Amino acid sequence: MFMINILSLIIPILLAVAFLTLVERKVLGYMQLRKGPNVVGPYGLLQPIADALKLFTKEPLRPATSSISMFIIAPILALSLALTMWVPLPMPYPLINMNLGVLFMLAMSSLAVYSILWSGWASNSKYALIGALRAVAQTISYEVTLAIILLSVLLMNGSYTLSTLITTQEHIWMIFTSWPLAMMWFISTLAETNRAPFDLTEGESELVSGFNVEYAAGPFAMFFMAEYANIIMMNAFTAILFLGASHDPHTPELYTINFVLKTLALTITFLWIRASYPRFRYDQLMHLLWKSFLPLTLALCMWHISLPIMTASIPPQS
Amino acid sequence: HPAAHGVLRLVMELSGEMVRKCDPHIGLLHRGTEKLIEYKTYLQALPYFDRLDYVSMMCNEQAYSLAVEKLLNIQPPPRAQWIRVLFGEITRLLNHIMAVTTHALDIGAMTPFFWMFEEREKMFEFYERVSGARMHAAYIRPGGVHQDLPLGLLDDIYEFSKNFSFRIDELEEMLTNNRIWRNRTVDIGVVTAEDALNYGFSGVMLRGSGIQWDL
Amino acid sequence: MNIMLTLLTNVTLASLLVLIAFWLPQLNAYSEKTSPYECGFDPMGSARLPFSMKFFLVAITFLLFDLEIALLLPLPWASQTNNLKTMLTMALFLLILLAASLAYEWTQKGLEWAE
Amino acid sequence: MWFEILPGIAVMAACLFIPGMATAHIHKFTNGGKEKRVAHFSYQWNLMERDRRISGVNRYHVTKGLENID
Amino acid sequence: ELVQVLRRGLQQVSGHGGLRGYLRVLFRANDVRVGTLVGEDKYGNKYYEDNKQFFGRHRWVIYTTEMNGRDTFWDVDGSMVPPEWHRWLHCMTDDP
Amino acid sequence: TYKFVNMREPSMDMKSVTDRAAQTLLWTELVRGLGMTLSYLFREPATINYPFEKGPLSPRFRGEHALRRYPSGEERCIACKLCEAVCPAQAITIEAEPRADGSRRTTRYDIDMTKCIYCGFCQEACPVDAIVEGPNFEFSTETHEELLYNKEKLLNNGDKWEAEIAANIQADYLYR
Amino acid sequence: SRGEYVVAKLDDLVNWARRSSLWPMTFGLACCAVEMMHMAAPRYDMDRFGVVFRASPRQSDVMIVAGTLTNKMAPALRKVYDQMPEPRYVVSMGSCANGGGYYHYSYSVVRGCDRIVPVDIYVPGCPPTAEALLYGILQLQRKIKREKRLRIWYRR
Amino acid sequence: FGREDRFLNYFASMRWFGGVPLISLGKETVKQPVYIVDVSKGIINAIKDPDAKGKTFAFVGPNRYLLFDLVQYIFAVAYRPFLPYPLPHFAYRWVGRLFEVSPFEPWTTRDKVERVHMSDMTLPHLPGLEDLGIQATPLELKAIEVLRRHRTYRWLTSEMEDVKPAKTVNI
Ligand SMILES: CCCCCCCCCCCCCCCCC[C@@H](O)O[C@H](CO[C@H](O)CCCCCCCCCCCCCCC)COP(=O)(O)OCC[N+](C)(C)C
Ligand SMILES: CCCCCCCCCCCCCCCCC[C@@H](O)O[C@H](CO[C@H](O)CCCCCCCCCCCCCCC)COP(=O)(O)OCC[N+](C)(C)C
Ligand SMILES: CCCCCCCC/C=C\CCCCCCCC(=O)O[C@H](COC(=O)CCCCCCC/C=C/CCCCCCCC)COP(=O)(O)OCCN
Ligand SMILES: COC1=C(OC)C(=O)C(CC=C(C)C)=C(C)C1=O
Ligand SMILES: COC1=C(OC)C(=O)C(CC=C(C)C)=C(C)C1=O
Ligand code: SF4
Ligand code: SF4
Ligand code: SF4
Repeated sequence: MFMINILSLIIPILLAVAFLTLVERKVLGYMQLRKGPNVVGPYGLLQPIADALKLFTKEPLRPATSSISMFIIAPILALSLALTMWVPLPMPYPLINMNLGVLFMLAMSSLAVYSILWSGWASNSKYALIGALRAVAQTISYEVTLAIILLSVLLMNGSYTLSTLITTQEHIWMIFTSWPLAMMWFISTLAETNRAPFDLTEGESELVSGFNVEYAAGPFAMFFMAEYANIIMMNAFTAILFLGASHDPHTPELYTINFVLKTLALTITFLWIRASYPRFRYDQLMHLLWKSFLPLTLALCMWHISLPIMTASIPPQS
Repeated sequence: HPAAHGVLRLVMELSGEMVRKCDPHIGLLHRGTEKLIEYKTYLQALPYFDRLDYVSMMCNEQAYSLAVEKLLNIQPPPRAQWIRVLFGEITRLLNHIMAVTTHALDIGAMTPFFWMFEEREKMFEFYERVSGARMHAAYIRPGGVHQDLPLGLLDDIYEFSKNFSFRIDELEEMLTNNRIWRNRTVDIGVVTAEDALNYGFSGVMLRGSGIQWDL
Repeated sequence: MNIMLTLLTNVTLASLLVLIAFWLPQLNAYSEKTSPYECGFDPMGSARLPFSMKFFLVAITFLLFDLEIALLLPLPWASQTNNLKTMLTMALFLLILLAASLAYEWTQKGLEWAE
Repeated sequence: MWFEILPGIAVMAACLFIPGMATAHIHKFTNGGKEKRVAHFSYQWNLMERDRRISGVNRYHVTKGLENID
Repeated sequence: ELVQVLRRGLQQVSGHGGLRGYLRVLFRANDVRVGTLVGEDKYGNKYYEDNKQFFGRHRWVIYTTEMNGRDTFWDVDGSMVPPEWHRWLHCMTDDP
Repeated sequence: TYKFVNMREPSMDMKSVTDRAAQTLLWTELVRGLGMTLSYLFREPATINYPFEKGPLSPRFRGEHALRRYPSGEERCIACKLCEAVCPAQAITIEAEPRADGSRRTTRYDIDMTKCIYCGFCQEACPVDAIVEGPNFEFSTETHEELLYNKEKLLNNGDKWEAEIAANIQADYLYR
Repeated sequence: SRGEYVVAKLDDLVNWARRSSLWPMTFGLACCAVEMMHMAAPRYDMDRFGVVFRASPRQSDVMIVAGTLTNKMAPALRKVYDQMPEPRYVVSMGSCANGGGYYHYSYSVVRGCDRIVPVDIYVPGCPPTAEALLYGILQLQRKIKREKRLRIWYRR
Repeated sequence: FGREDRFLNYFASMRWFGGVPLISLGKETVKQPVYIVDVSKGIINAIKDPDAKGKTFAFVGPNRYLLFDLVQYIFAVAYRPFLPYPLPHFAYRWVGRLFEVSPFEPWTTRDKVERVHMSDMTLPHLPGLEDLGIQATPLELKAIEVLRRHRTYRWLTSEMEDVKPAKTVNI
């Protein structure tokens, strides 16, 4: 019965990723005065299936100079980690109920960077290497401030349990209490998912295909699926953390509908942002995250430690 | 390479991502045009100037025609010269759309390219209506122009021109005041006026350094 | 047990996708096809040569700033103590010390990348 | 169209609906229809273990009320 | 005015001869606009115009399902247009 | 006459300084760019439904070449070789001899379409409107040899496209 | 036979997937690449057919030779053709790539890219219009609809 | 033998398993392989030779090798560890039969095993390559162009004159 739950989680997520590819193409097309996919299937509804079937029937290449073991391990790690980061999300009930869900997401996301690191190194080509060192720099840029923002926001939750976030925001969204932290968190999640304007690792104009330039076919497809699953997962985490849906214990379907709508809106905002802006230089991302975000985050952390004590508004569950 | 702007083998020397030396290797599109011109008549050599700078065709035709007219000691009729200047300015608009939108695309802004290439398409329609070819018309000739305008072309040119400023405004709203665009462009590739003059620069590459020159 | 089963399932699915990707299609490998990509020309040196790090000093600072995150994570539980005056003094002491270290490195040009 | 983007969004929404609803229904089906117990601490786990022992069918969910105390 | 748009969609469905013709024109041409019939070829191609559309979409052709020897229910191309309708369709003249 | 593009100076009063601080901290210009993209999202796209819809052309358009006839069916070409002389790509090859009835006609008229630059010089040079560039542009092939036209292919193209070629010529010959 | 029916259906499915998802290399040489960009422009929107440019050769399915191929360039073009995983297709666009064109008699120009790589479709013109390149792409799609790989394997 | 050959390539494929199974350890098999370009040139010359109408030719290489030495040289040029172990004829035949059931191109067959462990005949009464103007190319000058693909990254740049040609049982 638990395996049925695992499958009912992981298969719909892959289908959502497949159709998010089409939705992104159509949103970008219509923001660019064109249409996007509308031929293969009514309204391009069969385009993701054609893409997947073309990729998995295409020859996979193992580079002559590459390390083969790491070259094959990296996409497996990427996809499995992207699938695993979904299990503690309460929708309104989680698949795996943890005391410290937030720390689990933190650790698994910080493990996910080694997929890019090891694929870029194991390709044994120059553009892949440049992509990998850009990944190193990006993680160094965003990690500390991301963690401090999470701590500051959760100081009103009372714990690290994700389900407590539903009862914390029973009356008001957490975005009305910490909107500067919400802004910094949104930019941090854009940087954490290698999304425009922070899509430095791929670096398409600058680095051809970057870290995954050597990759082709099915192995290449796995990287794409992992990235888009990460997009959806991070936006769902943001929706749970800042726009809290109201949960009726006798009707969880209403909560599920509302939460799915909110995360879809955040994902569409990601696509909008990609369509609207140019790319950062990767030293400029580090300067932004270390000279503007970090001091404000430290000050707001001090403020959010002090405020519940001053106002006698400390949450329960020591 | 997507950012190589065609066929360029730019051999680069780097310490980390810093650039120590740039060594542009060219000739990947050297087709031996000048010898071929030496094997043709003056009318036969004219279409080569279309394919020299394939973003500004009629301007190249105009330069070659002016040179041949100077060597012939003849003068084009006034209507031909007005048509030439009109289509030269249309060509300048085409070239500047290409330059700005592809620069933005390299830097990472993809949308203005799509917005402005529709205007490029309409101007290609003007090219084809006057000559039958969208980009290598060969309309401007040493004695003037090949054919007169069709009876309803000026109206459509006016209709395009009365609306193009809003498209420019939308592009400007996307780029000019964006802090990411300014971070990627301000203080990048600074060149002094004297160095620009000595290195043989021309056009915007002189005007951006304050030199008040325009042919 | 449930988390172990989830990890096993996800890793198995990814491995099966790799296996299908490598055994289903027709393979035609020859030396030119598998050579390294450098935009159509052969690379000069090796990709295993040393690659300079211009932000090396910030990377070391990341190691120290990361450990102060571990010191600040227990703060939600620390807010439940009876002596809230000692805890609040110590939480601010740690955060002020962390801001002072950023201010020191910033003013000594430690955040600027090497050229 | 712009309303032709909607079918893909609807398909994605239907796909994303499945995990939460499936988890809720599977939790209800394997816990007597009453919202699977949460045990974040040892006291709740002890309560669950005690319930399992007195049920007589080795299941924590079956509940013995006032009819089990004669 | 949303109801006006929805009713316009329902009359688009009805104007293609019902659901069967609507789906045929949606899967063959990926377009369900209804225009005014200008004429028909001897090969079976039909030609439509709708002057309310912008320049480029105001004329179109629904290709025949059978030309000289091949089944063209799915496989169509611009070279199946005869020269006279070729001149009309590419807007080189105003007269069909 | 000249103008400056980047020679302005910002105001230093409290009102404008706070305005710029709010721009820095609340991302107003980025919101404006997002708004422009949102505005474009709700416009009608410029895409046409090819091949059911076609792009607009004109009577002067230069397409695939053809050889024409007089209304009686006699060929127009008289083997003057002006088109061969003027062709900037040397794509035309011609041979000729007196026909069995004494007419001046060709025995070879070849156009290498992979040499042709589609400049239209040949149809300007022709004194009898025998060689033209017709309106067809959809004639891609699967082999290289199918694009080396001989006289039979060009005459077949003329017979195939005359109904449109004559109308196109009627619409432009007064500009020529 | 049952096996013939099964292989015919599988061949149909694979061919449909291949032709509906055609990713060309981001690769252009000369004048013809401007018309390629105009084919990617909103009016024609090649992306609506499933055609998407990708920069890396390992992630590309079609190579469009758009412009003159010179002798200095030919080894690079061959090299990025070799690094395309199979199946792969080549489209020759423009007179220069078809047979040399205006520069056919030059000392530094390859007289047609088909001396260096095998070509599936030839698109005529100098340059071909974006509509003509779209016609050639759809012709390549129709050609991919016609291949019989699994049927021929079964007949072996 | 050549770049697309089923000879040198076939031996290279065996390394994945671990050891190289050889009947009688390959000490009773003699091979005389010939380069592909030599064969193609010989065919072209036989077309243009008016004297070769009803003739019968034998195209063989300049050297004869024991199978053990040939496989050892192949593994040395590819810089792979060579692990030869003797397998009885029946056992090898059984293995060959199992591979044959592949609906695709089989990795090996019973017939392939038979032909691999069969000595090359000597037919000195037939004309050869040298009677068509061809000087046969030795394996030691063309092995690298076939086996450099089978090396790891560590040995990819090793040159041709590094791998110490094998011993030939000639005369
Ligand atoms: C989404 C994830 C879950 C999906 C669930 C399904 C997972 C499927 C498992 C993954 C593999 C899928 C690949 C399917 C194609 C078959 C590949 C391989 O297994 O077949 C051949 C395996 O056969 C071997 O070559 C030898 C034949 C069998 C070996 C004998 C071993 C002893 C078994 C006993 C057989 C006796 C009868 C069996 C019935 C009892 C390999 O041939 P090869 O050409 O290299 O590889 C390329 C395949 N091509 C041709 C299609 C391109
Ligand atoms: C279980 C997971 C692994 C397998 C995944 C399989 C995914 C499901 C398959 C998706 C089926 C949809 C494909 C068919 C849609 C084509 C629509 C129609 O148009 O196709 C026509 C005919 O289609 C083809 O002739 C046949 C396509 C399908 C072939 C048989 C279906 C086989 C399904 C079996 C699935 C089992 C997978 C294998 C499991 C191991 C040809 O028209 P087309 O050229 O496009 O369009 C012309 C363009 N116009 C219209 C604008 C003018
Ligand atoms: C009564 C007690 C209350 C205590 C005080 C509380 C009020 C505090 C008010 C101030 C809060 C401001 C928070 C803003 C944090 C960042 C501000 C900032 O300055 O960052 C910018 C940079 O920020 C950015 O530009 C973002 C870059 C990435 C942009 C990507 C797209 C933009 C996002 C679209 C909308 C996002 C919506 C966020 C929330 C989503 C919902 C969660 C600085 O960069 P520069 O202008 O170059 O100057 C620095 C050196 N002088
Ligand atoms: C106008 O300048 C040019 C480019 O920059 C926009 C190109 O990218 C390219 C080629 C690369 C793309 C894929 C068209 C060419 C040929 C070119 O001329
Ligand atoms: C937005 O996607 C596109 C690209 O990726 C960045 C391109 O490179 C190109 C080719 C033009 C550049 C300058 C190479 C086009 C046309 C395009 O649409
Ligand atoms: S159009 Fe120009 S290049 Fe082509 S055949 Fe005529 S004259 Fe020659
Ligand atoms: S086609 Fe015209 S110009 Fe050419 S040879 Fe014939 S008559 Fe003369
Ligand atoms: S065929 Fe014509 S348009 Fe194309 S690259 Fe050559 S000269 Fe330029």
